[PDB]
Parts: sequence; C-alpha cells; structure tokens
Amino acid sequence: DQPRHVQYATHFPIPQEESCSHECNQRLVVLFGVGKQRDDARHAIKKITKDILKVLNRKGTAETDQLAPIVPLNPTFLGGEDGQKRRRNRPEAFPTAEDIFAKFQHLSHYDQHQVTAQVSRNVLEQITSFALGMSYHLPLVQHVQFIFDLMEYSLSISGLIDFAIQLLNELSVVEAELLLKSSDLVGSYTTSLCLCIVAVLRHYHACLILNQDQMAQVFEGLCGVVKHGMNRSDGSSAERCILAYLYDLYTSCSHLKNKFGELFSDFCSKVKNTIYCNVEPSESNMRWAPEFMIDTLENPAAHTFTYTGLGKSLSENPANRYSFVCNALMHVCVGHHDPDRVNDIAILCAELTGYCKSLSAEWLGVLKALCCSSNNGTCGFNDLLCNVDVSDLSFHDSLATFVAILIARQCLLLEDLIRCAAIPSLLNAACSEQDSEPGARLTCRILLHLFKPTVGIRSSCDRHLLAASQNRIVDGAVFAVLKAVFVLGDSVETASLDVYAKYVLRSICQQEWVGERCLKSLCEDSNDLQDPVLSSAQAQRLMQLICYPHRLLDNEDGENPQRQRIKRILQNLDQWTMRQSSLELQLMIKQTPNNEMNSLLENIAKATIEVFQQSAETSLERSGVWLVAPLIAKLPTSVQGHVLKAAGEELEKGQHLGSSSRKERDRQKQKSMSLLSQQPFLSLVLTCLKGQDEQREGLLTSLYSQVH
Repeated sequence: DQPRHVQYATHFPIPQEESCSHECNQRLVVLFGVGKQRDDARHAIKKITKDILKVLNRKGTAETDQLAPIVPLNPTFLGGEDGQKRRRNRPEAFPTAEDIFAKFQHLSHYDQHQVTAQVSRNVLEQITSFALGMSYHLPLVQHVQFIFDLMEYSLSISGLIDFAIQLLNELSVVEAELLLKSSDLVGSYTTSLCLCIVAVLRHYHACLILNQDQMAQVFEGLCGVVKHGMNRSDGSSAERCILAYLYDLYTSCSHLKNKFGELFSDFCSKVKNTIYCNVEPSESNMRWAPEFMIDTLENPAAHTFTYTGLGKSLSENPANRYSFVCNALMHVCVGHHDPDRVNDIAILCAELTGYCKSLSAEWLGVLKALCCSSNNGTCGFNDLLCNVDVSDLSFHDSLATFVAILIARQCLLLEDLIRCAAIPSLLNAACSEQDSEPGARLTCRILLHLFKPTVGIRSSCDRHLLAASQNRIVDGAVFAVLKAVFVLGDSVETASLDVYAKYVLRSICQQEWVGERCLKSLCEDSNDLQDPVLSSAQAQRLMQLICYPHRLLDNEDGENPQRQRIKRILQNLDQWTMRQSSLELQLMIKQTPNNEMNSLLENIAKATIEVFQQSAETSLERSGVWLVAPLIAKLPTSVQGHVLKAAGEELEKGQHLGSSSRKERDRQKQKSMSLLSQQPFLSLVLTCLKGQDEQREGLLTSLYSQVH
C-alpha cells in the first residue's frame, strides 16, 4: 500500500507569510501535479466562512438562508459536510465539525493564513465604519467565546501579536475623535474584551517575549491619552502584571512621574509597586458581621458602580462574609445541575469580591470550622450533611468545576493552606480514629478534583486553565502539602475500602503535570526534599513513580526485594534521561543507614563488571552502557574513587586464572578483553586521577604477569 512518507507531504507547513509573490505562490501547485479540484478548492474554502460572517457583518437573519443546502449539486465528502451544517437548525450544545476537527488532525498551518486574514478584514472594516459617522455600537461579547474555541485548532502564532498591535493603535484614533462626545457607554465591552486578549497571551507566553523593542514604551502612550483631556470615568482598563513581571527592560532608562495625588502619591506608587511589602490590612474584623437577607437590595447587573465608591460603603462595615455564603448555598440547592447556572454564579459573584482584595484573605473559615473543634457546637454540622449526597459523584464535577473557576481568578492566594491545613490533618487521624475518619477520605477526593480512569472530554478552553495558573504559586512549600498526604497513609465502585489508600498514591502521581514539576524542581536544588520532616522509607518508594509513569509496574516480591532493586538501576535508565537517572542515587545512598556503608561500596563497583561479561562470552542500543560514564562523572568522587580503584584490580585479577591447560589461558584472556574493551574504563579513572593518593600498583601486577 502507501508508504510512510506520503502521509507527511501534508505535514510540511510554511509559517512565515509573504515569501515570494511571483515564485512561491506560482511554483507550489505544480509539485504534486495538475488538478481541477485544487482550483475549485480555493473557490469554496472562503465561501463556507464568508456566509456565516456576512449574516454577522450585515446582521442578516437566519430565516433568509434556506437554499444553501439545496443549490449545490455535488453534495464530495468536504462538500457534503457543507450541506449538513443546516441540519442542526437552532443553536445547541453542538460540537465542532469533523472537517474543523480534521484540520486539527492535519494541515493546521496552511489554513491558518486565511482564517487570520478573515478576522483581519472584519476588525479593520469596522474601524473604517465605527469612525464613518454612524457606527457607535459597542462590540458584542456573545461571539467572542465561540471564536477562540475554534481558532485554537490551527495552533496559531501570528494571530496574537497583530490584534494586540491594532487595538492600541485604534484607541488613539478614538480619543482624537470620540473623547469630546463624553458618553456613558465607555468600558462596558472594551474592558471585558481587554482582559480576554491579556489572558490568551498568557497561555501563549512564548509569543509575548519576542516583541520587547516596543512592548513597554507603548503603555504610557495608550493610557496617557485619557488623562490630559477631560477624563470621564478615569481609565476603566488598568494593567496589573506589567509592573511586576518585567525586570530586565528597566535597566535601559528609568523615569519617575509626579501626577498622581496629594495622598494618592503613596497609593499610586504602590499601584505600580505590587511586588512585595504588603500594606497593613483592614483592622476591623470581618467575622460574623452580616447576618442575613442583604443580597436582594443590591443589583450586580448594573455595572456602573465603581471600586472607589465601594470603599465608602465598606468603610461603614466590612461585612461581606456570612450573608452571601448562605445565599449561595441556598440558591445552588434550588437551581438544577445545568451547566449554564453553575458557571454564571461563580463568575458574577467573583466581580463583587474581585476588587475586594482584602476579602481574598478570609475564605479559610469555610474549612477551618469543620476541621477543628475550637468553634465548638455539634448541631451546626448535622444540617450540612442533610444537604450533601456522598454517593453521587456526577454532581461533584460541578464543584470540581467551581474550584477550577475559583482558581482561575489568579488573585486568590492559597499560601495559608500550607501551614494550617495539611499539618493538623496528620494529627487529625492520629488523635482521633473513629471520629474524624471521613476527614482523611474527604480531603483525599477534593484534592484529586483540583488536579484532574479518564474519558476524553470535549472541554478544551477551560481545560487549559488549570495548568496555566499552576506555576503562579511558588513550588517551595506546595509539595510539603503533597508529602503530608503521602505520609498520612503510611469499575471504580467495585474496590473495597482499604485498597483506596494505595491507589491514591498512583492517582496523585498519575497526572503528568504532577510528575514534571518534581522532575524540574531538582534541576535547581535538592535542599527542599532533604528536610527532616520528610519520611525515610516512603520517600524513595515513589522515586520510580516520579521518574516515569509509562514504565511497567514493578512488583513487591521475595524476602529481599531491595536486592533486585539495586541490580536493575543500571538497566532501567536509558541514554536520554541522563539528568535525573543519577539523581535518584545520592538520595537513596544517603538514605542507607551508616552501619552498611561498607556493603554500599562494592555493589556499584561489581554492578558494572557483569554488565560486560554477557556480551563478552557471546550498537546504539548498546551505546547506553557505552555511555554510563557521564552519569558516573557527575557524582561525588569520594564514593566514586574508592569503588573504581577497587574495580581496577578485580578486572586485573579476571585474566589471572591459571592452573589449567595452556589453551584455556588464551580463551580466558580474550573473554576478559571483550568485557574490558570499554573506553569508559579510561574515563572512570580520569575522574579518579583527580583527588587521589596513588594507584600505580595495579598495573605493576599486569606488566609482570605478561612479561613472562
């Protein structure tokens, strides 16, 4: 049939545009050959996407389009896919088309040019029409969500920088022509679309670093236009991550401004200075101040309210804790499990507390109350089990989705959970066994839901939100919360109760993002995993889980399972994971107790001397043992020096076996060379000859042995 190379003909993309107008456009077609299809392929590839925009550009109704599946006689499989697009009729929870899925499968960068040029003509015709004298209508938001969910299949890179370029350019045109009108519609749909571009560039962090020769200096131009004129509703959009994440560019030129405020000079200095030095918080306490029945008075639909006016309202009382927690939980037990309701209640309540950044440090009481008995009271929790169904887990996906929405705000800090949550959970099971027994398993499942057998879910836009916000928290103490899970232990439903304590060990490490953070963390330093809080036996029983998930499951076997565990640490590593393969040794070498340092030397010496004899008696696959020397070289030579100076004479005694026939002496020589024909022997003593005492005695014995 077909060979392998014909499938990759479509897998050769050209990312850079405008290569050669006369040459590259005209010469590329004739490589495959002639075809009527390819000429009509260009005729209808834009036609299928122009129709859906012309009813959006001109706001054409859907009732005027009925003859689109009726006219074309050819609906072939791509053409017939055009006709079925009118079978869905009304909008629904409809997946993408198979062709658009197939463009994610193959040819994702050839077609990325037309779709990015398709949206380029849409965003530029409006800017010639918004200023044409009639269009003062703000851009809609309902089409924004569906257009990022479909553009991401092409793996676009050029679609990010151009839109960021054009939006800052057009707003300077707006202020020169639309500032004097002074309307009240400013910032309702532009600021919402402002953070959409910022967040999608955060998911494309490689593209934002290559344009730094005008990135920083444009922000004074685009933000400074509103201040010099009569500024209405100040600036609705303010950048937050710029003044903290950028460090390198300020060494060129640094300048100061003096147009902030009489008491806001220190305030707006700290608006830019958000790196450290937290100011003194709200001294008035925020515990049990609101009682009940206050959410009906306020309307979050009116977006015209401001953060500055919110300060005077909360200056009277910081009372935004209790009456909204009860309002939220009473509402969610009224509404159904439909996806529209559960996502909206998290995001609408978010902007109430989004500018209430002091409210971000008081949410611990929803878990601190049930964890400890310092709150006292027994009847306060019985109703909280009356409204919880523990048997059903399909509706626990919604609260698993809520905490994904809760972590997606990127301004809620969970650094209190390291100190005051995982540590007493050790003593929670230690002090009480039959009383707080659900506390171990309830904290087991909810942390799994934070870091999600598996089934392929269609969700992709919010699926990538969990890993994007993961690295925003430092990795200094997060694994201490992880280890506190592991040290506490010391058909899915068919499993019994006791076996779940062991599958959680695998399932936590099953996530590829869990494993890769531990692998990268040791690249800088290992002092954080040598803390005496960490366990002895349980630490290295999961290093083989840390290193690779797709390896075969090693089994507990025999009276001496560590005997074969020492003997396979050479074979299991390959010639490509050379970084962490030697890193696992010095952790378990130092974990070995001091009473058996003597037995811990000759094992690694003799491990490398029967790795050569099985090829002596009877290339790139065998290049791994031909290149174990880089692993040995990146080791403390105090251990290496004693075990390799011992390796010399035991391989210089391998040829010294006589007391038999003359002819067997020659065979035991040449079998010894075939296991001693390794250039790494010359390099292992090369490490050893630095920082040694004397090793000239061993080769004296060989010289004398053969001189006769």
